[PDB]
Amino acid sequence: FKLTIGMGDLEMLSSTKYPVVFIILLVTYIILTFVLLLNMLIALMGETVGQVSKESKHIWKLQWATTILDIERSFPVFLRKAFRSGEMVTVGKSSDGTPDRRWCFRVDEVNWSHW
Amino acid sequence: QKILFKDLFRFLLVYLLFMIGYASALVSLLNPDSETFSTFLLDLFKLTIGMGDLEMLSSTKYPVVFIILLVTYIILTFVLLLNMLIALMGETVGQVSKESKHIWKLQWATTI
Amino acid sequence: SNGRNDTIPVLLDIAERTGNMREFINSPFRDIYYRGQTALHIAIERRCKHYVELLVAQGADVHAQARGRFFQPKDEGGYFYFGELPLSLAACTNQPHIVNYLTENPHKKADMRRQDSRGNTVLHALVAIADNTRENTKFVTKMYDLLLLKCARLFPDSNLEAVLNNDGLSPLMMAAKTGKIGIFQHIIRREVTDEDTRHLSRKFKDWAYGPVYSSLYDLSSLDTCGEEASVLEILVYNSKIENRHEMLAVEPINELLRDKWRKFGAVSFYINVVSYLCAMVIFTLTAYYQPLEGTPPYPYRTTVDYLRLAGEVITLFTGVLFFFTNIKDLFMKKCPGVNSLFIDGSFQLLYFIYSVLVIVSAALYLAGIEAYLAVMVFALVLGWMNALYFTRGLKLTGTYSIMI
Amino acid sequence: SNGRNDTIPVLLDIAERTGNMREFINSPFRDIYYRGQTALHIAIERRCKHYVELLVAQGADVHAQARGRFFQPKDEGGYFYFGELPLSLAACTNQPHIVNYLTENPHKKADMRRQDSRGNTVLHALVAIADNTRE
Ligand SMILES: Cc1nc(C)c(-c2csc(Nc3ccc(C(=O)N4[C@@H]5CC[C@H]4CN(c4ncc(C(F)(F)F)cn4)C5)cn3)n2)s1
Repeated sequence: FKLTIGMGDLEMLSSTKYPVVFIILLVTYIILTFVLLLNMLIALMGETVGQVSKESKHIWKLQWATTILDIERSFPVFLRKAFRSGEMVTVGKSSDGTPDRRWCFRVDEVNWSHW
Repeated sequence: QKILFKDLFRFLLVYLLFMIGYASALVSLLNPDSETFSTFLLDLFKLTIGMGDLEMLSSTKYPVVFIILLVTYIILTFVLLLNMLIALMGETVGQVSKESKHIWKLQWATTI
Repeated sequence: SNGRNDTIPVLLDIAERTGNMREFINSPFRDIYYRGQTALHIAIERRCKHYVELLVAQGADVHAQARGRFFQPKDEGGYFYFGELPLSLAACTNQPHIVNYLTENPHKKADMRRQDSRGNTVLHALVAIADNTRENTKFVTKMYDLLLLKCARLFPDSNLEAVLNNDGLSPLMMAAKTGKIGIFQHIIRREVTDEDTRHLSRKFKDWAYGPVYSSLYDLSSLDTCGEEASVLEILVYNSKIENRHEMLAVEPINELLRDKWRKFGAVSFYINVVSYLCAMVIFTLTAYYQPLEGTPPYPYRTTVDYLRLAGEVITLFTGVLFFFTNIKDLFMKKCPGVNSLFIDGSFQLLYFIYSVLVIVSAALYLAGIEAYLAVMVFALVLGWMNALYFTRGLKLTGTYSIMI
Repeated sequence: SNGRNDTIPVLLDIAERTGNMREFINSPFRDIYYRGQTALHIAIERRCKHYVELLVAQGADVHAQARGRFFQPKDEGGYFYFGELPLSLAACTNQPHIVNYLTENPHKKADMRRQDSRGNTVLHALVAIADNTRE
């Protein structure tokens, strides 16, 4: 590990015979370490961003929606009832003539095409 | 200028968060006290650069856990640097590659 | 032969002279691979209206359930699941005339509200066979609307959609958690302009003033506040990975989520952030002020000791709260695997590790004198890397944490 | 009903018998949410040329300003801003025939240069309602 960092001792490199193979193998060691770092970097810069383009937006949407839903769930039933989205719009007469009284949700749009 | 102001605030915030957390934990566990806090704080950046001392690394017990934690600190600093690189590279291709001409045009027009 | 086998009427005549006409009409297959299927199912599948008409005339059972191993969902070792019912089979092979004859005949009418062994009604089966392809949805939605309107006209007292199968689902929720956007959007946005049965529509037009049209949707089942298994929770959690992102983009779903945000969702998340940061700085201050000389428990006599004890107990309270929340979360929903761990599962995994670290630190503090500092410091280490959880609020920081 | 309510001529005849016909034509809404809107605005918005003709003939105020909170730009808590004027309203809903009738009629012509409370003329309102969409 010490030689991996870069600070090392030359005396112990050739202290136990076979110096040429030691030097060659240690050089290939550093080359392979650099290649492994590049192996991270290639997928990090290009492919990970390729997933970031769309899948990261989708996972953001899921991550935000699940936090909203968990926050809603931790609240008690009556508190959620107080913080209930949508209006209380009645729709019309039922089969017996009673009003629907259904918790609808109004969204507004602008359309210049159909008249 | 996006590097120097726009994302430098976020990068600095994350870096200072990690640095203060790790340095506070390390100084809290170590024992000899305000001066020692500053000495170990500057020693943290000294080890961050790469030039450090082995004797003070194992100065106060628990050698394995501090070795692992310092390795993780260096790894996370490298990860923050590469996160800066990755955030600059690729994420804003669709933005920069099209908006560079537009912002040139806006700046040139407002200069005129 | 060319859609007509001339020997069938004479064979039935021979049977009725023999005295086993009813015994002969509905002869169910006995092998495990084709159990339940009768001649009526074969006639319906062959798309021969005349033969099914002539077969039901003498008393063919229009409720015989083809529940063999061949008629099972593809995920349960089968080839074709049509709903285990002759009417469901007729509606699941795009034969509106066969459905019209089966539902309206003088001989024997099969009510569309009947449920199979699985509990799936005709609408549930039609949702089950539905695909995301345009051509399949093209007639699946048409048949769904036809069946629902016919059931409403025949039985105005009840609604065919309101029935629950043996799994507690409805056609809308079944389509939501199965991953059928084609019929999910149609069910959500359907509107019945006919005045006789306009009540079974989920999108009305409130008012219009020039080019400003206000259409109001129905959330009677999309948001019920933990009372009727809201479709939103099922879609976010129980839906399949591939179609969830684009099936969460339906017209009244995105608006409902944003309204929940701006209502209680938007600042509840922020409060969480500030409380987490305050508790965390309290944790760090308690960490730094712990004396390094002495075996715990320490003697608490000074005001500094009182503050340290308060910090320790508030840390334990936060840790046990996080542990309880994570345990309830893991108990409510089954443990996910690939394609769902990166959504949140990794993050409450790290928070579970955090709670475990706090608990074991307290356990050592009770008796042990050594290694308390190490485990508590490592808990602090894992703590400030969990601050990346609160990055979804900002557009960029969420990804900044996700790639980390 | 189907674009025609037969009660309008009868109501106008009753009003002119009882002597408040002019008062009856231009009755502005009093609520904060719809202030200023008159029957002429409703007739124009309903796209009924026959009723706007039959309503302005007796002296409908063709310059009544619909300046309620509903007739405000979307940036100021509103749903539809058309210029707060019957001519601007007719021009802002793609009604060339009603604009032609309002600008050229024997009874009472609304000049196109008139400005609302905001000062926006007909062209300003038509710019305001415009979108970047092709249609
Ligand atoms: C990822 C996660 N998993 C879990 C289990 C999470 C979780 C569950 S609960 C929780 N933490 C809580 C709990 C409860 C409260 C709380 O008292 N509130 C909420 C809602 C009403 C009330 C006041 N507030 C608010 N009032 C008006 C507006 C207006 F202006 F818009 F009107 C906006 N906000 C916010 C705050 N925070 N976190 S999160």
